[PDB]
Amino acid sequence: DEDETTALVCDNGSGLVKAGFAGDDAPRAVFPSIVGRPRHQGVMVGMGQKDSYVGDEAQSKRGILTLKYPIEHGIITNWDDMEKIWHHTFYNELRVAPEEHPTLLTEAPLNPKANREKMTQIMFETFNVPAMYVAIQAVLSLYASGRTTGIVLDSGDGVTHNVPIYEGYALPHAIMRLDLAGRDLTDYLMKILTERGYSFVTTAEREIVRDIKEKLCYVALDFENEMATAASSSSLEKSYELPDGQVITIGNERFRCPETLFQPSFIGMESAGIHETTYNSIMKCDIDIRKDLYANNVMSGGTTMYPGIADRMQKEITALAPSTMKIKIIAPPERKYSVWIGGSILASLSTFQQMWITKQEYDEAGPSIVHR
Amino acid sequence: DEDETTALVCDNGSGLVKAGFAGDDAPRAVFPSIVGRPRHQGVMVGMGQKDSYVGDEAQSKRGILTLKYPIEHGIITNWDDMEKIWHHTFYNELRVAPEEHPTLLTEAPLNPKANREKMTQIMFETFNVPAMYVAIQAVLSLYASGRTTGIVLDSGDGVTHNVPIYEGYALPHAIMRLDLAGRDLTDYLMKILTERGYSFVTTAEREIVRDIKEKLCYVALDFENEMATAASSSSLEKSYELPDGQVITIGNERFRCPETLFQPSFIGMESAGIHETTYNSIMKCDIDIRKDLYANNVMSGGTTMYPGIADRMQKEITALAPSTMKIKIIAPPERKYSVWIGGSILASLSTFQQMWITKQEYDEAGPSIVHR
Amino acid sequence: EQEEYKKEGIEWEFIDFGMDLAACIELIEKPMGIFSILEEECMFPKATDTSFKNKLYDEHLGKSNNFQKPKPAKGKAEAHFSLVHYAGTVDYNISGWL
Repeated sequence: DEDETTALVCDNGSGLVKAGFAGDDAPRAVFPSIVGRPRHQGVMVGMGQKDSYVGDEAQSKRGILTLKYPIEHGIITNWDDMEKIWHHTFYNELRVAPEEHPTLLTEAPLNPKANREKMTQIMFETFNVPAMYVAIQAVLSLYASGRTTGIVLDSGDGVTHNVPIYEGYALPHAIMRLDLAGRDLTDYLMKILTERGYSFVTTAEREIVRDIKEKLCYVALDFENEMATAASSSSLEKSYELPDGQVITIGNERFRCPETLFQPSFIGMESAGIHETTYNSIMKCDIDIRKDLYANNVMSGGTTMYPGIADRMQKEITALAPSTMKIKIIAPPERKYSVWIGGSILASLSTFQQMWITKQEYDEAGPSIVHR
Repeated sequence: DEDETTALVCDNGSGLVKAGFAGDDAPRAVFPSIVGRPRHQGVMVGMGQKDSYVGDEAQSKRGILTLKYPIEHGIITNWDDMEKIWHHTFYNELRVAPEEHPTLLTEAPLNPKANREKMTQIMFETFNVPAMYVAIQAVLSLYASGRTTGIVLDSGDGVTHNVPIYEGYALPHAIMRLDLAGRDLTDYLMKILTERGYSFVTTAEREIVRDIKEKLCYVALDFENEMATAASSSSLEKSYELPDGQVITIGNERFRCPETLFQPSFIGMESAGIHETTYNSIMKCDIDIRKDLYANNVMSGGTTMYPGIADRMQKEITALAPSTMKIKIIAPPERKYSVWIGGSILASLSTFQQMWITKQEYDEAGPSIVHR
Repeated sequence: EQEEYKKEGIEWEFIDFGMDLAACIELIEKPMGIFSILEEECMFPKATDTSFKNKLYDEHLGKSNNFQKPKPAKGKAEAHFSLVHYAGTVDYNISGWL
């Protein structure tokens, strides 16, 4: 129990932090990855002067603060502001003292060696956690779907990745990163919806375009004869009621937004798209392992939640793969937390105890120890 | 029946094992002579951790294992890995228990005395077979073509041999070994086909060059005015359709590959070729037996299956032999299993019972007993 | 014991008798020990008894003395791993464990 209860799992994202206790089924804490700094001197009624704001209080009060994102494209870019988000996570969100809890953290696919050593330096030397561990994100997603070999298409708020994993070892030279994700996708909907003849003028109009994207957006299979369908004008249309009455209608654009993930050309991106990239990762891997990867395309991440994403991907890679092959696109329902759940499982596991980096290992080996 | 049904025949090769029951017309089991050892820790879905893989499961899964060949050039080079291929043959391929089956095995032409004693040590002491027997390969090939005196040109995957046999006794001092066979031949086609302007890039491209060699390759007689023919460009060309559509054409190289067996110079070999070697074996034998050997050139082995091999050899040795001589090149259709079939015949035979080495002979005489 | 030799005044030095067993215990209860490997694999949605087994070896075999590969014959029924407990060698079958 000492640490059975006690292991923490913190998944640091570009848009959201997911956090909680190893053992739980879902994150106890989910909140924006921002750190707000007040543009002016003054106070809220009853509070003192605050130097900084994190998560939702930074979002809610955004009009008087300069908002900053510590993690650009999955990589920690500002370490002063990240230590601020961690502090908030332990002390306010989970309300635990960190110096008696083992902490499993996550990093990104080709996270620079030096960063994995730096967050270890900050975990052990400024938070004084007993022990910690850094798992790679795609690797926890895979594992949370039971398996050990597969290829994960991972897509969240600032990055998309393909991480081919074989008997647990993520394959460095076959990993692909596509910098277009849910953030890019909300801003494109924004324009095709103002372009539908609308105005997201106040900040209460801006924010909810993102809630339109999440609730009403679709990834149609045969996106071709779906536009064609749009035109005959079926009961395909969908009206959402705004903060007030102002019933906005979205028929068609509803799927023009996730067609951006297959066609980056919709947004002036010259890069290849999700399905081709799944494939290219795969023809960059060893030959003998390619049947395995093909029958185990595990999807994880908030942006892979658009319904019919899996069917489109299913047919997208069948028709690029040699017919002798079995294609299989696994997309679980909890996928917006796969990464986290994979960490919860792993860290609560009976056999993981012997991989925890302890302060004994650290004080004796330097940050190098956990770096592997 | 006790052993009429019960005799096993196992022909151990450099590329393939051929196995089955004495009595049958062809091998019940044919499979690669590999033993794969996994490069990483992990599992297939539903299976346990496997320490080793043999035959086709080693070939199919080659990307995660280190493949090893126990028989180099017809001689057993690794005895740990050979006992593994035998185990697989009895227990999985033929699914028999070995301790109630007499086992006829084969060895190579000048197989070291010590090896014939070692595989006897392993047959009787680790597999506990009732009785066993080791036949020399060329000798079973000859016998399967009815006769007892002749010279066998034997050619498989790693070795070529000439074994002059007189009233059953293979003639030690006249035997010739040429280390260039079907394995060497697939790799040379490979280059003359990439050199035709192609790419056998993925492992599904590599493997099928061997299926091109088997299906479309020829040994032309008058290989001289066959190149000349190639140039006028007749309907000599031949296109094969790959795993996918990618129709590859092979006109000419089709026969440039088996011309390697007569001209080793095509591959940077300075050794003499098949026909000269047939002949040299023959002018190394007694004088009075040379008319016999000449009228009985029996061919066996996978690599002697190239059509028109016999006609080229026919004319190759007529024109080196004294005109007073009768040349005769026997090449039967089942020749890729001559060796095995000769063993099936012999071991199911009514008179062979009295040459079986029994555990009685062994426990009493030591490995020396079967060594002869 | 040591109290007597202290009470009496005898001069006898000796090491804790427990110590002899610490070897076996660590192998079981310590972090990269049996249980752990056992309880980790339980987190792998697609692990096998066989999987577990290998993990057990790769990590303890040859490196640990109390750890051994079984003696499959005698009155025993199959193979997986023996341990060297104070009472003796126990041949353990890992099947269903996961």
